Amino acid sequence: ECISVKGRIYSILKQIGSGGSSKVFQVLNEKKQIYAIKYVNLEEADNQTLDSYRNEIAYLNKLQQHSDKIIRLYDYEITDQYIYMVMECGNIDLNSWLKKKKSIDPWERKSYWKNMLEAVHTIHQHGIVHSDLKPANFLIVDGMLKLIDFGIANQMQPDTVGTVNYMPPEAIKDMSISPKSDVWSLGCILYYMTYGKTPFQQIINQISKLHAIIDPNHEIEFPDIPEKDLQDVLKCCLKRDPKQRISIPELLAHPYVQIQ
Ligand SMILES: COc1cc(C(=O)N2CCOCC2)ccc1Nc1nc(NC2CCCCC2)c2c(C#N)c[nH]c2n1
Repeated sequence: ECISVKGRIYSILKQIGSGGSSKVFQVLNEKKQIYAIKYVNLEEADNQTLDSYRNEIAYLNKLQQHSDKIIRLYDYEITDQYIYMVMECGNIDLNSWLKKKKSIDPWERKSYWKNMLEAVHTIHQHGIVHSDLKPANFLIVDGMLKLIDFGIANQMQPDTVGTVNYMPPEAIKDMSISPKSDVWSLGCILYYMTYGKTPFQQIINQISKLHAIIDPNHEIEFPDIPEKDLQDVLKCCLKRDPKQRISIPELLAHPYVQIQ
């Protein structure tokens, strides 16, 4: 199996992921260099689905000028039937990597944290609130974390369901949402990265897992730990009132990010 894209040919190693009309492949260029290739079959997709993807490509194209914690987009080809995006290939996504791990280097957790803050900070500066952040949105490449999805396009699942653990409260209470909402979801990823579980992984019953998230008089537990700065970061990310929740520019000024 192969794929030509704006001139070049690529051997399809394997298929990383699926979703709707999309597929992601690990591939090699003619020079045994490795890459990822996203394929969208446009054959039918409502002009909402269509415009979703055009918006992703544009932002991905603009944003990578501003931060190397966004995935690279090396080249692309668009027509009425298909899309091909040639991107830098990750070693793996945070979600899969997390679930294999338990030995979680604290120096590495800290560094992945700044990684995610820079990425999300970058999209916030160009007016995007992802508002569905989760570990599967981050790729480990070069011992670094890089954001992939921007929340605009249909995200994908791995290939051999997804969660609600990372939902911000004001997301729920909104069905009768700011940059603050990504702060929540980043908190859940850090919480998970420190305590080895997300806040409400507890409640396995979804229709009420949601309750806990919405509920003020329901306390998330914060076991004391050596890094109490890290404890404090989780404490200010996971505040249910977005107005009282810490901002990204504040997070980048917090001792946990800035000392040692
Ligand atoms: C070596 O390659 C990868 C392997 C794995 C992996 O270990 N497994 C096993 C478990 O099941 C999933 C695959 C994960 C991500 C890899 N690298 C990668 N993945 C990308 N997308 C996937 C991310 C996560 C969900 C499915 C799509 C994109 C992308 C886009 N879009 C641009 N560059 C990308 N690089």
